[PDB]
Amino acid sequence: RPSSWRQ
Amino acid sequence: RPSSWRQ
Amino acid sequence: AMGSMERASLIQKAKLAEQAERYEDMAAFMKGAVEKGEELSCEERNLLSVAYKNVVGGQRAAWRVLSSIEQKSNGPEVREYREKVETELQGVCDTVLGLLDSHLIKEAGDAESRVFYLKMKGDYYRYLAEVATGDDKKRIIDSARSAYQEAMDISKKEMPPTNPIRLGLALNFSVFHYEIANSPEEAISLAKTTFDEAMADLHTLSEDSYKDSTLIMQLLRDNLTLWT
Amino acid sequence: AMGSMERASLIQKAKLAEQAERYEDMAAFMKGAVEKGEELSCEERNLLSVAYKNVVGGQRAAWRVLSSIEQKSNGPEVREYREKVETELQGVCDTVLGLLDSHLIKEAGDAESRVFYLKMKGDYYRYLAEVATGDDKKRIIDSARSAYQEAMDISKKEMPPTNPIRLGLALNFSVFHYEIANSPEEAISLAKTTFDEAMADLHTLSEDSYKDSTLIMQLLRDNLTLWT
Ligand SMILES: *Cc1ccc(-n2ccnc2-c2ccccc2)cc1C
Ligand SMILES: *Cc1ccc(-n2ccnc2-c2ccccc2)cc1C
Ligand SMILES: [Ca+2]
Ligand SMILES: [Ca+2]
Ligand SMILES: [Cl-]
Ligand SMILES: [Cl-]
Repeated sequence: RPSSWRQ
Repeated sequence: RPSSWRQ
Repeated sequence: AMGSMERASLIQKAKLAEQAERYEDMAAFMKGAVEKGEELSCEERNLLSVAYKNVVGGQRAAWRVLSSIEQKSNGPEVREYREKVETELQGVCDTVLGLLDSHLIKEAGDAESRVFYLKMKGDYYRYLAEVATGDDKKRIIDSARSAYQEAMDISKKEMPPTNPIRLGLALNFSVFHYEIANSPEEAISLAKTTFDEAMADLHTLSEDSYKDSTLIMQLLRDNLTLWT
Repeated sequence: AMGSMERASLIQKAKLAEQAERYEDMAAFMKGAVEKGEELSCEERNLLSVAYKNVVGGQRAAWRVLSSIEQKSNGPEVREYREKVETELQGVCDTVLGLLDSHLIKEAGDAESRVFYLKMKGDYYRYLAEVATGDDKKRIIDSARSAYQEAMDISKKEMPPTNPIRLGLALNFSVFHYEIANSPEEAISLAKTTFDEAMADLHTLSEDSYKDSTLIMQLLRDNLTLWT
């Protein structure tokens, strides 16, 4: 559910 | 550009 | 590669792959199921079609991106990579057409199965035609036309005008006329006649069948709006 | 399989594959470029990362769908197919980790390259940890932690608090703490300290660098909002 790095 | 069959 | 898996397990895994959006897996599972040699049910035919339509749809989208880059450029790399994708697309189309020819179509006796498979045959020859340029492009186009035409003849004799397979076949044959055969008037006439005859048959349908049919009629209308 | 293609052509084709959203091709091209044995530029490192992140991202999404179906069920098919996808995911992670270990990391002397590769090493051990269950899961987790930690130590010594690689590393290490190491307080503290120290360094940046840094700071804030 959490955000890791993404463009 | 035109639509063929799709779900 | 699927020869050792049970038919029912291949079908079950095709459905799981669809839920996982793993369409290459889905196609390989359904290819294995076809190669068991038994006819396919209505649901199984839909799984086969969904799997390969998504695989080839990604290849077509990629080919169009690369072909567009290639045209703006005209080293060898863009052409080489477009050719790679094009060859992979042709291989998938050949695989599908081989399944239809060995031996789905010849064992398909009911209108719903036979029309479904002939529509598929027209579709995958159409995808081959989208990338064709050599001495066989005219024959590829005529192969698509011939498959679509046989499907149309059966559908008009055996199915009501609102039948979803009949509607989707007419939709795709109209796209063939417009995009492939350079016959936009034939495309428009087919889409219009198909829409109007289905409209006049909607009164016979249940609420659920009405929803199925009007959904595809909307795609016919979308194309007519684009084309006129 | 890419040994006969020029390094520059592999890089050019990686960029074309990205435009075509053909990320498996993109990864194979960038793998071939790495195997040429030369160090990678900043742009080339980004191509490598984008390619494998998209490939493994699709595998992770599929694995989560299948693992969820499997848990609701608990024949062998759902487990078997989850295992198939899991094995394919592990193979891609092993491939990336093998590229980092042979020999990207040992030749990476600059902070920007070394931190980038160590972040990747932490990420792909993290993806292995997401599916791990056997006797090696603790060692996999410690391998991720150790790579992230070395990257953090270098980034804090050598990079400003707004550096995008430093920010993305801290973001992903915080996700590691929350999701993998069951250390939500460590995750929250790291995200908060990272956000606050970057905020206090924004005044040093150009408009373009400001946009780069604040974009990743927003992901830190999104997680803090989810976690608190
Ligand atoms: C080519 C095509 C046209 C229509 C449909 N479709 C839409 C709604 N229901 C169906 C259907 C259902 C069972 C069997 C065949 C078609 C699907 C396709 C692939
Ligand atoms: C893991 C990661 C963090 C940040 C970035 N990123 C965002 C904006 N610019 C960059 C960047 C640019 C050049 C080199 C490294 C990072 C990208 C990634 C993959
Ligand atoms: Ca039969
Ligand atoms: Ca070096
Ligand atoms: Cl190529
Ligand atoms: Cl399997």
